[PDB]
Amino acid sequence: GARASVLSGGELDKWEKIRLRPGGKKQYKLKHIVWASRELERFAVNPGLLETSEGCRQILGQLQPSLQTGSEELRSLYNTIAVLYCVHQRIDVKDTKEALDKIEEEQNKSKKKAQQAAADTGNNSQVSQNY
Repeated sequence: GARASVLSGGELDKWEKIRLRPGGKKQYKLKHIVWASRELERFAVNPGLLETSEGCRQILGQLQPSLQTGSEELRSLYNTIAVLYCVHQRIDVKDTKEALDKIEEEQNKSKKKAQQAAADTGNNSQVSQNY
């Protein structure tokens, strides 16, 4: 994967400063971005969007609701992209854990604007209990 860089000289240094795990000590590497960039192309999405914070925000917004039935490929993508998006918004995370949660807080304020469907719902969906 080498169609076009995604992170800048500055973001690159901050990208390698992001830990993959909460307790682990393994930082992030291009292998993680390059992989996603070559993945989006398979999801009918151009890798030229990852270069812009707006592109990611839009990509994640699609996988978010797909997390329910998203194969491993979807998981790795969301997690990875999540860490990248944070960088584009000049946000420094402690790990792939605090990064995923951080994106939930910044989006929470947005969901409040479109929380008309969540409430006053009238459609009993299938209920499960298998963890």
